[PDB]
Amino acid sequence: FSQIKDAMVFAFNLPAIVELGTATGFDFELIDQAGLGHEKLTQARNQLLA
Amino acid sequence: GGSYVNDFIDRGRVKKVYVMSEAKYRMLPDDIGDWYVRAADGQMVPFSAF
Repeated sequence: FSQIKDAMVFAFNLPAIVELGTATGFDFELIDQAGLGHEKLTQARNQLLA
Repeated sequence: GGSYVNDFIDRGRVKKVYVMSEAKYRMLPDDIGDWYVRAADGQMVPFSAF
């Protein structure tokens, strides 16, 4: 499926365990602690991803 | 007594909108007559009149 143009298509085996089956990885969350706004929050996201 | 109209956003958070008289116009009994209501005919009538 990595073939398919302009789209994300992933096949995955169920965690087949629990709520930590996708294991490893990490679930991070970026918070807006002031009234920054969506635009600025987005930019902060890009800066972090960069 | 004041009146909660609807909501508005303030730096990202939903907050209230209140409409109420400026203090000096709601401190004394006689001040009740200073408020006018529009009549169907179109002229202003004071509370003192009803």
